[PDB]
Amino acid sequence: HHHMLHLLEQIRAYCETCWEWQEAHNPMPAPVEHQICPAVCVLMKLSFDEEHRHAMNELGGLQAIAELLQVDCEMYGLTNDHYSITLRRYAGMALTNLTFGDVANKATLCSMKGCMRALVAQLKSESEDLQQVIASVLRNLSWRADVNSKKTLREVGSVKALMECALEVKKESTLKSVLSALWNLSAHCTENKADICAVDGALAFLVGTLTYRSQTNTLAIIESGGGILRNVSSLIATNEDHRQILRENNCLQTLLQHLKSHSLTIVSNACGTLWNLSARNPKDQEALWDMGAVSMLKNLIHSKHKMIAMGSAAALRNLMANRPAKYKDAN
Amino acid sequence: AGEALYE
Repeated sequence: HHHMLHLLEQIRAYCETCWEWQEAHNPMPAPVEHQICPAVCVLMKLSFDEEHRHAMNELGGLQAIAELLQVDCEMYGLTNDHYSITLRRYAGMALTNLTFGDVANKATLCSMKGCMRALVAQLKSESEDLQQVIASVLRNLSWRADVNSKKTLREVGSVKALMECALEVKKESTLKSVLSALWNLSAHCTENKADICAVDGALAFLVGTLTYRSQTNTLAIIESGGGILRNVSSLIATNEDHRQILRENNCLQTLLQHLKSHSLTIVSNACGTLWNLSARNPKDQEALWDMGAVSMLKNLIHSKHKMIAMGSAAALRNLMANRPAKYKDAN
Repeated sequence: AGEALYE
């Protein structure tokens, strides 16, 4: 922990020098000249171990690493070299580890507005790996966020930023971290739901995540995508254009198939989504009747899982109360 | 989604 103490001192000294240069507005500090990259690299590596994290937190390590990330982004923006990219990656990983399950760390980082804007800005980085790193931070920050944190996460545009990011990512690891953060953020409030739905191509994209073929034998993408979809389905139900996007990307059939998943998360997400979409739309009700939704949902009403039991029963009630004309023996 | 250490 003498070592950790020395690394954090180097970082704080460098930041002070940066803040001094900013306040003057004596050449512009460059991270390479103070060997910042090895310093953060080492702290990042230590941060995977829980006992080292506790040592790091005694030294205000989260605050110092965040301050470094912020001042580099401010100084060099996204018109920056690989040393700076590397630095932000290793810083971001440390912040991910340090915010995991830590009430105080999450609240501190979300109160750092400048640092928050800087994180969001990195979702446009040329390093897609850096994007994944930032989305991992935002994922943790958005889990069990207090009132002030939720407000800041919204006000710095994290949701639109993450949704836009998702549309351009080429790699599954990036998509996983980006969707996981969106899933958490989509639960915070109604404006977040609206902002997700307002991004052009987002609904079609989320529908596509419902049948993602993970080459790592995992359900993470389908879970987070279906989770986002379930959280925004309340608003989608009010908008006929948005319902139509879902229809023409085969959302309804896929959701029925989700009802049979071994993942309770997938079944719960599907029940929640079907609950909302089965409300007040004759044509979606009719489509769901035609695909045998009624018996499918009836099979879940006695679930142990409270959201599957209430969602399945609510969707079933919407269908049972609106038996289509053609079903009435006929006519 | 929950939260996680960096992966």
